Amino acid sequence: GQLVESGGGSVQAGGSLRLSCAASGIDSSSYCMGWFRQRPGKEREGVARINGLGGVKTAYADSVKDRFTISRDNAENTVYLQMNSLKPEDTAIYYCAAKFSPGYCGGSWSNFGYWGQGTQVTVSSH
Amino acid sequence: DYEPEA
Repeated sequence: GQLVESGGGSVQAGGSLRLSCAASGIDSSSYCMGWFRQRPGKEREGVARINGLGGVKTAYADSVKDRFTISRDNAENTVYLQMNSLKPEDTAIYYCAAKFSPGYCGGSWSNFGYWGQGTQVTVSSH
Repeated sequence: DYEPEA
């Protein structure tokens, strides 16, 4: 079980970035997959999650609802975070994560077990 | 398909 984020970069307020999370070892279509972030000098917090067992339902932190979309491409064993309407406040290291076992997320950010190394997302204003 | 909320 290994997760690797890519797609990070340094963009301008109002813009978009699409992060990818490539899973290895585990089959991400089976697992509750999530994105978390650690904003500068802040503790890690949940951002989005999508059910396992081939589910399509998702949940979001209030701060990102309607701006960010998590999705999974089961044929690529890859999870995406489409980040639109970016704000400087979204600047953070973003981490991909999976719960320990195939199944549904169960309505919580708890019990995430596999973590990527993270990818930097910087959003700047004038 | 009765998937629970995530």
